[PDB]
Amino acid sequence: TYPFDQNRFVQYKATSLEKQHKHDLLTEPDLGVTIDLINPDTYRIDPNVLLDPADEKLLE
Amino acid sequence: MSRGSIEIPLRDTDEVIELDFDQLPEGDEVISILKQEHTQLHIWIALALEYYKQGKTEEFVKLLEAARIDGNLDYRDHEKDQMTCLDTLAAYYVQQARKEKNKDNKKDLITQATLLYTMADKIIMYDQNHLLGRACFCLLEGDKMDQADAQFHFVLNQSPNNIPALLGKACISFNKKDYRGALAYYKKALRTNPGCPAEVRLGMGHCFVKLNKLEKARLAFSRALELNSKCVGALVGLAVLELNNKEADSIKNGVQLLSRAYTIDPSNPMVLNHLANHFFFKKDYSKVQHLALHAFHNTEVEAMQAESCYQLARSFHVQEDYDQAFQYYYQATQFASSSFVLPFFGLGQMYIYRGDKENASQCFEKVLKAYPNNYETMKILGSLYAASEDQEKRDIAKGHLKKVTEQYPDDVEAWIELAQILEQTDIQGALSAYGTATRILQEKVQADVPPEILNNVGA
Repeated sequence: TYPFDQNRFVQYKATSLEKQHKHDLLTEPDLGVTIDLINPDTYRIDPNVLLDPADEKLLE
Repeated sequence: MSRGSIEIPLRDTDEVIELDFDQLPEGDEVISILKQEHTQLHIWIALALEYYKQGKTEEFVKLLEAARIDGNLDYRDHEKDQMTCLDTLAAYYVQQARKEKNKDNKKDLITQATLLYTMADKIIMYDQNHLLGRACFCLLEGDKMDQADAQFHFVLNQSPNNIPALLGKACISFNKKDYRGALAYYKKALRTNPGCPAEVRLGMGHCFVKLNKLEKARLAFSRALELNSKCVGALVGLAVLELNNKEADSIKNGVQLLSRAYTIDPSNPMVLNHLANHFFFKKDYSKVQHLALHAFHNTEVEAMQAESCYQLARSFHVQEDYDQAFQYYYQATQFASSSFVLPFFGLGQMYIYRGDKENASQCFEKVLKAYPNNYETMKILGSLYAASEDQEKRDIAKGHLKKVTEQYPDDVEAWIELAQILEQTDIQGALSAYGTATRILQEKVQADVPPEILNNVGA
């Protein structure tokens, strides 16, 4: 029986799995999107505020 | 120009005291004035809301609590203002409960909000703002998502362009994984009101990420930070997007984004977990442990706790504290999601240290089932099964080691282990395997041939 070091798989080695794993975007149950129910002006629709091109790209 | 003023009518007289919103006096005096003059409740609420916009939350809290006792109700629709007072105070306590670190204070805040909502039920049980408050409150408890869905649906049936109801539906749809519905609700909200909060783009960003729409996700998080520079959630989103690029410049960007998030909120679990991972690569295990332990205590999300446990276990693993590493890997496997198999690899290694090759094999099989044809997992599982008495396991080991040697022909150990398995059924295969190992040792490792290999070749 070849005398393999018993600890060869116990010692920490940086695996390909660890290097290649892509992080998932985890969030708290409310997803960090606070729905404001205190200030009534927060969702008040001002007809003079035009949509910015940066928001338009998200809506396209 | 000044932000505005509010009129306080003096009792039984035509005289009025004008309070400037830019020079509002101390709340205890305002409460005393409003109480002595028996001022109507809408004024108490309006003042509290102005204090709130200015960040003067202590005066806002004092005013609404005092208003419940001394706010004069001798006017039309005072009941709607009572509802507004109770729902605003309950919603604020819910927001605090979301921000509160002490579980006892959090439970007390939740109890107070519940009591306030139960009191409001006796005034106007089906008010739209009341229903929005209760639906948003159900999300903190988590088990009442179906009730929140029904309540948001009722509000949308009366006002289908209601931004809070659309955001509520979007959040529930996202938790139920209906990312297209969630994105559609967020898009409708932003299309209806261009002046929406920055957080509306954050939700869109999360939907784009889950829909693999990385460009729109990056734009959404950047736009959220452009509108609200304190948006930690957007910094985390961008950091995750940059870290996932695997490029050196993106990795650096991710670390910079995380550092900015840490300077804004040093208690955020996502920021702490990614910073722990970064310091791990920098070998600063003291920071890894400090950050991961604090992160573990700062969240109730099992998937985040599992990642914190994995960071902890990996730090103890490098420190050779195989028992604590085992405990944290084990806990991580208990908390781990169906996609997070990294804890099983570490646990498998600790089972090897403990000699429990059967559970180690099960751990590595779980990893291999998630990541098929992975070199390290096939090598370890092959090695573990090679020593097994079951002939099928020996055949499995033979298959895995064949794949390992085909992918990495320079791994001497994989060739030796394969040779030891082949000795039983294919003498020529075993000879070829030992010959290859011998050749690699002599030509590439330039080391003398071990006597065991020479003996086995002789046999």
